[PDB]
Amino acid sequence: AATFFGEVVKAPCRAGTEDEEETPEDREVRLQLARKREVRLLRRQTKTSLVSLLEKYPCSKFIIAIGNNAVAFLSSFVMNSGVWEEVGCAKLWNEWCRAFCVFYHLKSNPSVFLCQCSCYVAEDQQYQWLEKVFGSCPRKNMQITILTCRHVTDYKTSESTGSLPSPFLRALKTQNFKDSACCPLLEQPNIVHDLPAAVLSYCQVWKIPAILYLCYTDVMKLDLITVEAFKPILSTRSLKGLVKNIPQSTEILKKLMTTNEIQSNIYT
Amino acid sequence: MFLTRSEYDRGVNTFSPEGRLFQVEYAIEAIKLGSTAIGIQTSEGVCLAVEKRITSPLMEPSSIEKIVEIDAHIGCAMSGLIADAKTLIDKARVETQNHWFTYNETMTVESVTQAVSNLALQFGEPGAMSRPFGVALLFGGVDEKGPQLFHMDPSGTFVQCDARAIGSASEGAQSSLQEVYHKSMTLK
Amino acid sequence: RGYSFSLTTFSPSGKLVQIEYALAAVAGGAPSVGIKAANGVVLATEKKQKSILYDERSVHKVEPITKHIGLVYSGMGPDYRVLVHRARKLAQQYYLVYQEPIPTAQLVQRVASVMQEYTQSGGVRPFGVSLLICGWNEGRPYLFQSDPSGAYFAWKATAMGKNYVNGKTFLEKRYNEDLELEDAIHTAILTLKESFEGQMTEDNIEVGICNEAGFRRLTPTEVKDYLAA
Amino acid sequence: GTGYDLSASTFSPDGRVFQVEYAMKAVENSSTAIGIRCKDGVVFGVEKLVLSKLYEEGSNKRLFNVDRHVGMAVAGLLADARSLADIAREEASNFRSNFGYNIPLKHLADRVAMYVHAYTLYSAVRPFGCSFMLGSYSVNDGAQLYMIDPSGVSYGYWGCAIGKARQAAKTEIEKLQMKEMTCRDIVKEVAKIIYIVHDEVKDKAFELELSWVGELTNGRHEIVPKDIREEAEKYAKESLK
Amino acid sequence: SPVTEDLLRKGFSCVKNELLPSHPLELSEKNFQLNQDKMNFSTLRNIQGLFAPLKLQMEFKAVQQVQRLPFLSSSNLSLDVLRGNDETIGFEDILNDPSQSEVMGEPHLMVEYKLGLL
Amino acid sequence: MFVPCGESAPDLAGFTLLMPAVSVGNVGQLAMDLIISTLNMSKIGYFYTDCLVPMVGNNPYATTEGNSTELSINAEVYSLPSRKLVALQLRSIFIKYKSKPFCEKLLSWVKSSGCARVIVLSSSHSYQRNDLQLRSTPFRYLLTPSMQKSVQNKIKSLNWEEMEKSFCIRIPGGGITKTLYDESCSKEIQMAVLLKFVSEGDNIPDALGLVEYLNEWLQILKPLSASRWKIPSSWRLLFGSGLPPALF
Amino acid sequence: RRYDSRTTIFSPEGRLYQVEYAMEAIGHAGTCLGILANDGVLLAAERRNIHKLLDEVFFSEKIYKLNEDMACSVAGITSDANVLTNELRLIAQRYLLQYQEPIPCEQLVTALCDIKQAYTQFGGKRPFGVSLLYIGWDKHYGFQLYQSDPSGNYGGWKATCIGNNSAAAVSMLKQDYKEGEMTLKSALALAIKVLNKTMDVSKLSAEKVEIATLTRENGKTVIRVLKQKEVEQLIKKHEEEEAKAERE
Amino acid sequence: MFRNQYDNDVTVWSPQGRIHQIEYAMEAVKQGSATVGLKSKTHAVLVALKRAQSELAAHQKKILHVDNHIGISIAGLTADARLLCNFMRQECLDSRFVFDRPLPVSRLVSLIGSKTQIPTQRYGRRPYGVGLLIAGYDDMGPHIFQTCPSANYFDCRAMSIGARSQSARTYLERHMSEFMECNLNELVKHGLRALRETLPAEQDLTTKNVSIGIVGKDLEFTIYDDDDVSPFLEGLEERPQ
Amino acid sequence: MSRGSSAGFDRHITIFSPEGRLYQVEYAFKAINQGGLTSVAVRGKDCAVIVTQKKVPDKLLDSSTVTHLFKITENIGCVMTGMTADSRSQVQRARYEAANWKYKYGYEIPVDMLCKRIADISQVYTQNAEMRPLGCCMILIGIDEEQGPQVYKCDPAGYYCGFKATAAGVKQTESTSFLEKKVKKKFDWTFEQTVETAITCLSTVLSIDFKPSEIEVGVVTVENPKFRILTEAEIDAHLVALAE
Repeated sequence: AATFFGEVVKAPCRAGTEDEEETPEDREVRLQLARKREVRLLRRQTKTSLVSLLEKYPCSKFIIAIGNNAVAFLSSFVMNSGVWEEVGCAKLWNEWCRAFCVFYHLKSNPSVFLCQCSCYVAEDQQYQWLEKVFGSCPRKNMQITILTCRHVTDYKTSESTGSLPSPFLRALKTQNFKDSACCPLLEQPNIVHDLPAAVLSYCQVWKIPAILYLCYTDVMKLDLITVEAFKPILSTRSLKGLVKNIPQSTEILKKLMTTNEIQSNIYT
Repeated sequence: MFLTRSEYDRGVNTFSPEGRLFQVEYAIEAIKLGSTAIGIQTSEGVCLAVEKRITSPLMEPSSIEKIVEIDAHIGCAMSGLIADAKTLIDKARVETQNHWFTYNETMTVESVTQAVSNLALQFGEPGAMSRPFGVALLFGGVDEKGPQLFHMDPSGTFVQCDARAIGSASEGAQSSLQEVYHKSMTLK
Repeated sequence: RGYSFSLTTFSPSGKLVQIEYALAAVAGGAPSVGIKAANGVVLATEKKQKSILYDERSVHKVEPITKHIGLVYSGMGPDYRVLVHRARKLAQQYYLVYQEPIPTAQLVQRVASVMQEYTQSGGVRPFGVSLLICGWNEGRPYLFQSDPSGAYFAWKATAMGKNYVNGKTFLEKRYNEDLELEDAIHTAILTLKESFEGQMTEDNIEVGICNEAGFRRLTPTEVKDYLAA
Repeated sequence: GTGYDLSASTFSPDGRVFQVEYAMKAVENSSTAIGIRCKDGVVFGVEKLVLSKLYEEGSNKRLFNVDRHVGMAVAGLLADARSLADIAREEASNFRSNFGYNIPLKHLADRVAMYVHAYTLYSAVRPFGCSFMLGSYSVNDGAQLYMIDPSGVSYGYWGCAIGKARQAAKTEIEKLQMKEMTCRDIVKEVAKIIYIVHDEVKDKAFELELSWVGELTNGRHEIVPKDIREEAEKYAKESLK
Repeated sequence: SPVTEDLLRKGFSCVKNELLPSHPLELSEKNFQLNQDKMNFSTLRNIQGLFAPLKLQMEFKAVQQVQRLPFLSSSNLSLDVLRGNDETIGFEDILNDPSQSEVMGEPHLMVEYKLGLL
Repeated sequence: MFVPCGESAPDLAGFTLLMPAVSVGNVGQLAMDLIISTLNMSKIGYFYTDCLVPMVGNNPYATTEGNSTELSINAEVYSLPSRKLVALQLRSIFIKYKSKPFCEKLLSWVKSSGCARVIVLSSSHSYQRNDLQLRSTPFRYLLTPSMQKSVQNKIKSLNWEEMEKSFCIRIPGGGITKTLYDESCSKEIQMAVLLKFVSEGDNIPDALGLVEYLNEWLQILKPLSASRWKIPSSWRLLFGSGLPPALF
Repeated sequence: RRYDSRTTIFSPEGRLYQVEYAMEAIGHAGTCLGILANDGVLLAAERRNIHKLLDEVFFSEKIYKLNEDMACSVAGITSDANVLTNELRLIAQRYLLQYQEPIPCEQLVTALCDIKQAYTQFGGKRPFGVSLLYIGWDKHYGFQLYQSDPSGNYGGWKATCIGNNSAAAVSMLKQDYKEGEMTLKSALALAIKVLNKTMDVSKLSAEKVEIATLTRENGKTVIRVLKQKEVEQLIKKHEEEEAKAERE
Repeated sequence: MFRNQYDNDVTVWSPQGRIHQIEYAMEAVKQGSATVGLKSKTHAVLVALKRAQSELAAHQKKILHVDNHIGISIAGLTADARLLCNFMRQECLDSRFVFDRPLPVSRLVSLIGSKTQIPTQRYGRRPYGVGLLIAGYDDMGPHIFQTCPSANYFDCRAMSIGARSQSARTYLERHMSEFMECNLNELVKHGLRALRETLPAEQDLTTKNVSIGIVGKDLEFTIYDDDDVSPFLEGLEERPQ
Repeated sequence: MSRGSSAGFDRHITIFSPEGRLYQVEYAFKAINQGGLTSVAVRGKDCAVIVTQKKVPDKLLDSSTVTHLFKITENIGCVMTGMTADSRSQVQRARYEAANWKYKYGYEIPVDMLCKRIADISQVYTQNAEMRPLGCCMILIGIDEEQGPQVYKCDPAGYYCGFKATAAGVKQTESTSFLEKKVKKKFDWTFEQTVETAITCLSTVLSIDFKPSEIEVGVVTVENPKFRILTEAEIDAHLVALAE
């Protein structure tokens, strides 16, 4: 704001037009920053580089979980119905992070490739991520399911946000989705951005089925109530035969939450 | 309908739609750019071990000292920025010596962690500061209640701990400590 | 231009935008003419109170200082009364010590410094005003002009004010030194006539002389006599 | 005129001060309150929007006292209301501390209005968002009522209404004979007014708070005894068909 | 009455006689403008209300912080017509005029003391 | 590129363009949203490029439940095969250091499609106005030196106000308007720029004024008490959620 | 770049841009000589104001007199030099009051450079635009000359030239200075030659230059300014010498 | 999205009219742990909850101490908690030193609100982020006063401001009849049962996550911790369902 | 102040225009008409009658506490026009200044000194970058023992003047033109003539009929220097005597 008395302060922009408009000595700094911030795939087989993930092999289901809560849900519920092997991960240097982006491969029928990536992708690396994960023109038979959690102070309504009920589930489905929805769709005034939006946009523009699931929780730290709230998801053809043991999975989820991850010491 | 670029991290006193004062969170995030440290509380005293990471061989080894005396029975291990830690240490020494002169007895580790945290709480608006103290301390010592080891983070707290790292790769130095701690093992 | 809007920042060529803007503002004001002669000086100006609703008394332009210093503004009306009061206070402050009246030059320097002091600071606008002052010391006449930034000059026939370039061009071919006040007053009246947008009336001229008696201000009927003559 | 509505010390091409008008509008979204003066006294009444039953009577109230013979019926942001009440208390206290007797109502109202105006002149503090009523009573001067708008208005009203439900309240109050009445029927009139203008789709719980000062109490401000309040409540409830 | 809880910079001033006033016209001359302003503020606060002293004193504070740096003479053209001493020349400007100060301090020290950092 | 919604891509032969431009206040975006909502046009395809920040949402034109359940990517097109009108609906901010490739690709698509006219709606900063701009209308216009012989006489008859030179043009807050104008000055591509000075905050009346100013020339609506342009059904919660309880 | 709005912010390469810009202000003032000789210390000047309606004033408009021996010359914004010269006079007199000796050079140049720099570290005040050139004598270091800078980089220069066209004048002075053996008359001739070489070549006159000297004699340092008629014959002699170039 | 320009500071009014910083702080105070605040005719129990940074570390302090007849809880930011309890303690000590009677709660809470009202107006300052549940019995039965991030304090009978607590409010409202005549043990059992609803399913209250604190008629404010809280936490039935 | 000065050529007081005009004070001048009023003050040869306008928004509001004619000293008045919240402060400031002058010099102030003090303390608000130029029209009234009756007007910018007749409000132009036309005809005046002239000017500018109780009149005379306000009876009598 006002650094000192009487200083003229420019009005902060909203659209983003504050950006301004080269000599060789400056010509390289940009490329150094770009190479540091560039995204590369480092599938941990032997310092590999890899061409795209879907080029070497096809698949039918590519469920992706983004966010710590979604990763915990997938690592707790659907892991004991078979054995999974790792195919690769990615490395990122966003200033907000670095915590992994490892994919999973089932030793059974390989149509399922559930992913876990809690890393926060920047606002520009997402397109490169899509380019290096899918490619340019994939098949027209895949089904994509995305599970994410957002803060409750995003839903807009006439009533008070605090007065709103417990965390709930909302869905956004593309045109090419014959299956119905298990929860009411998101209202018009609310929109979603970043990686789930990029995935949904790519799926919509390339004419392949997709489905989006959101959770408007009031707490961002991982817990049991919010992850348990994802129960009604396990009733659709997107993920039906991958669940085989509910109570032991609940017990192992309780044990994982018992680890008491480092919370925030700013509050009490 | 539209996406707009709204920034709330600029400004030391700005509340984000959901709380979580961003400046203090960034100050906490800034700790990891430093040196690792460790401290174990045991029934027969406490122990500390802090790395140095000498830049060049020509630098004299004893020139840099993360370990620093506070009194005859209290020691702490700074991390992160250096000058701010020096200021905090000087204030702590002055405070404990003044208390000894006044009440004519020894310090209690909580009674000095409270003082240093109260000093560090003055971030905000007079030689008053203007930014949070991007530092961290591991106070250690022995008192009438026994041997104690206090942890003080940049924001406001002095939560008691038994073994808690502070430097980079704290996750590796925390999971292993959880796996190895016994609460009854010997000092050796 | 981002480098504008603040008087404490230099544009990346070497200038002060606010100072030049204030100079243009004081240029866009009311014409005024000052003539220095071997016997004395004359200051001539006109007022915007053309309508009969106004009054001749009360508000007035050429306010005397002490007995030998008289000024005239060519800028913002409500923005020089404070400066005039400060000038009178400074004159009296000098008079209590050094029991002899202020010479003109020291007063010019002090008022220039106090005016400049609102340039180098940050957060307050410069004064929009530029004033001539006439003195009579040591058997000599003195004339000076002040600028919004503050830089006194030993001017002789300045016609600063609105359309001052035409006044300067007209005066650069009439003044020839070695003149009495009788011809100087007529020359000043002609200079005002050259750019007035109308005809001079009995209540539009505020000439004031500073001969070796003091700072007598010409009475309206006396101004009528000179205007007719 | 968006663009100039960011600081008090900034005009608009039309000429209005936009922050002041924003503060004006910001007092609307609250409850409602009315106040009437009879021949020999005044009376007020506020629709206290009762929250969940966890609270109880004597909760956050809007019928403060400022002296032994004055009181307000503020309706707006509560923190600023408490600050203004403290300021008025201090003012009356200082006046009685050295000038004897008790402050006349007009002087105190003018002082409080000027103080609440003093903030909208600087780029350092925000203006107060709250309405403000200062009805009181005297022994020889009579019964006087004043209302103070957030910015500067300190007019004297026979009887007005402040808050969200204000236009209907003004229209209904217009049809009264509050120049030859007493303090035993204006209370019932106020109750019937507050129950004839009260939304129910967004409001659920009500608790009328009433207070009068006049010849019936020989110059003292206090809450009405529960018997009269209950009787007025029953009459107003039965009056709605 | 304080204990220590650089002597070259500030030295040679015994504690004995600062808590012992000099010639009785000492507290009425060292602090005169402050006392006059306090009396006027008290009068206005008593007779006109609580708004006037607050407004006037905060105006004083607003206008005070635009002068030149402390190690140079301050013109003080403003704040004077607002104070009311616009033409009240007296024994404050003709005797020991601060422009011709006989002793002068270091610039950085004086400005850092004015900021109150020390 | 231009990815059609259907299997094939319909061809636009000489169609007037209605693409917006990002600027302060999103005045152009709001005005063009109003235009789309009031013309009752329909979507024909999608525009896909790695320049806009990805964002997805429900249907912004959910007039009824028939079309209230659809997705909406950041960039999408619209058309009306009755009077040669097509519009863009950019509704996201630009990723840094990517404006030039997007402008190049859009100009290439404009050249390839062989359209007739292009119209750009944008805004500008209001505080950066010299004294000559105060006692004058804020509405203005700008056209490339290729459309003069066609509609310059009509524009002069409408008595509009031209830009001010320097000697190169420089309009603050354009964002991409200068790029389009400069890379069109050498490619012989004609378009007109109709900006409006505005300040940040609330801009709905300014959007309505810009729409009316554009209609003054295009005559999109009936030639010319205020219920002319239909407000879209998505402009309900402009200022966030409702008032929290017990605050007042 | 954008890191120049306030005089308290560095740059990614590392530089104070505001003071660098202020360094260009002294580039719009008259040139200033001041070569040093064995006996005297000559100091030329330049009068920009050459209008036909200006009356003469005592001690010209550039050369000043500090206490009894030291003079100065200013350049740049003249509105900020009347304060510096006054305060410098004050500091000299204050030192004399402290110690009863004539002031040396350092305890004046450093004293003023302190304030000149202190206005570049407490943002909220623009730095002084000046290029003060100093001169004087003492009993500790003989005759010496100093040249200042708006930021403050005073150096014990032996012959320099501030102001416009400083580069060419300094270079040609460096190429045509007889170091070690130097006389007052030869120094004055060299100064006239330098002034003729620089400037727009108007052949000069008595109404465009000002010369000050510091001849020390009889144990009482004096400062004198050459008369108006004391330089016309000098210019005539220089012109005769230049025309006496023989050649063919 | 028309709020980016009107929320960067605290001294600006939105066109609708509401300070957005106050709403943001009231949303922020919800980060912490639940804290029930039951009361009775003779005693005012104050049961809280404690989080855990890790299994190795120790828990935070949620039940501070003020004086012999008053004890506050905490919820939200732990930074301003100490900065405000210092003012608490200083005012109580001054009231005990000047006069010779315990400072009543009704004036202390008003003073705290008056102090917290200042930062919400001047520039360059931010509202506090505490959720105090001041409790204590002085002369006219125990009181339970709540404090919000805005300087708007409420009187109360029983509430659970803090973390996820709406279910706690519902439970506390369902059984809000027996709290007028019960012994200490029954009231503590009710408080713990009310707190148990906040805790997620398949989770019980251990000995290291409760901080029961009791002040009443003839006993000064004492905080209970560690194994000392076991006798109160014995019956608690067996499970919520 | 930790909020800064808004960037722009007309968004703050301390920034000059490219041509050199203070736009903020011009907005202040335009701000008087926002409230909507009209005030006319005419001086004859032995009287200083002042007329104004009174508008009641509704019926409930009392008619005795809405006056726009305050009293400064024992024999000086004012017809303050514009935003009430700022005139209500300038009146107190002027009263304090008058009391201070009477204490410091021991006699009643000539109108010129009070006008000059108000103008200076209003101008000082147009330099610091923390102030707002409060919009009013400080019109004075009163008699002097050395020059007779006098009428002075002040503006928010700080430019005062001496007028033989003044109109202030939303209809300044036509009222000033009418007064200019009328003054040039006859020179002598009297109390009744001045009151009738003021009433006629107000009626012909507003072009509406004046109810007997719509306009208040405050006057000062040579025989009765004390500032007095005409009651309802006198105003009604003059109104019914007009045009008869």
